[PDB]
Amino acid sequence: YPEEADGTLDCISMALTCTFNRWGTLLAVGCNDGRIVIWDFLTRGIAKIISAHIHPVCSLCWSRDGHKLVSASTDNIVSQWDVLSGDCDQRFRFPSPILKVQYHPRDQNKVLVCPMKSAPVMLTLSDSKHVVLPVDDDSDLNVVASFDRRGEYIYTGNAKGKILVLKTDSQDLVASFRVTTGTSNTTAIKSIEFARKGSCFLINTADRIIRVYDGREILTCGRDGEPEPMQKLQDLVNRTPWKKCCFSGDGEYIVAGSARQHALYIWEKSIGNLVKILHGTRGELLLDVAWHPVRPIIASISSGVVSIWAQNQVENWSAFAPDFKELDENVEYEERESEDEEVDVTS
Amino acid sequence: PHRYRPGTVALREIRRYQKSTELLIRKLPFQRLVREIAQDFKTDLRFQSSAVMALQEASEAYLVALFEDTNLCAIHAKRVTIMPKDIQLARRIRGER
Repeated sequence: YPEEADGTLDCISMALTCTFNRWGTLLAVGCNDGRIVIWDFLTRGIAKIISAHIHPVCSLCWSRDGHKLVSASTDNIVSQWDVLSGDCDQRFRFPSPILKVQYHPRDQNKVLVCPMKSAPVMLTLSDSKHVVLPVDDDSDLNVVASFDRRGEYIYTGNAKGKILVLKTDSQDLVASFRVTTGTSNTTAIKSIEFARKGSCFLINTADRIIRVYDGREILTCGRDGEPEPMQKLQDLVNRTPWKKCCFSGDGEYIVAGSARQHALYIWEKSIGNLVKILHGTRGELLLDVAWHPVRPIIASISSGVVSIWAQNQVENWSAFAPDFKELDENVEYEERESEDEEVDVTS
Repeated sequence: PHRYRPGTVALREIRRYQKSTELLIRKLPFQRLVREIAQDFKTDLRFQSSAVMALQEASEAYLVALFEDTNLCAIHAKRVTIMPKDIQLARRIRGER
């Protein structure tokens, strides 16, 4: 779990956002002049440079099949690409600029797109049959929504504080609760993220407090519930507001990045204490933080600089010697003078 | 031709620089030095001019005091010249190293 500086990337400036696939092999660096730089880990090389647009590419999302990205810009085009040769299959010149795109994890014909002002409405790939997700109040002008882990539901979030849950395509109103922010003043939501094992999730509020909930708990709560949080996270010393949160590779180590100071904070899901504060160049302002799913190394995007933060295996490599244990003083023991199992190898 | 013997045009300019009191360090190289070694602690800083003047006066006074005590060490060692082991001795004795 990351503890070092370990190197960085001076390859292409003006980096803005990135994310990963299921496997953690490439790195889709979003750029300001409408580019997606793709860099490799195990070979440390840049395979394909898709010069997509000229406008700031804001959101990105990989799919499960390993073929279909989706993005948008101030070009305001819901684009799509393929990593074989840079094949822009579709091109949706749309109004109302975009913040976040999100697939269904296995029914990858359905993508979920957040506009600027009104409600997120589920787009598709081929047809323009967008499925209207009914938000009641509509006076908040910034409403964010997402799936669960398996794509089995749709979770939403307004700016007042009320949370609604719909079915993934037929929109069953099954859960309704307003968040318990302060006493008389509630707050808005800025992101909600999800793991790769389990249905725990975080609520990135805007009174500098992260709140954590589970899916089974709110499905037990349901309509008109008061779900208490699993965990309440903040930092009262430095008085820090938050920018972007995520999860670990197992949903245990919450990695939330700052919005003032270029620093990472890492918690535990179970206990809930801070474990390590990371640092870097003190004269930057951090925007996007990427977590790697199968091997805990973090990426940090600020000023076009993307950094690789490993832990170097300082303990040692122990590939050769499970044997050969050490004797400190010269211990001597020089008195001494001197077809059971058949497992399918072809399996 | 006309030349002085060495030491004369030391003792004059010693009396002259002990009379006159202004700067003795050209201020734009000093301001670029301050911005250089303040770059490494925080980026995009912004100095007022009086702060640069204060740093200049403090560093000038520190170097003058250091050269007086170095001169004392050099006259003590029955030499006249100054060698860098004298400066290292003075900062060893004063308690800053």
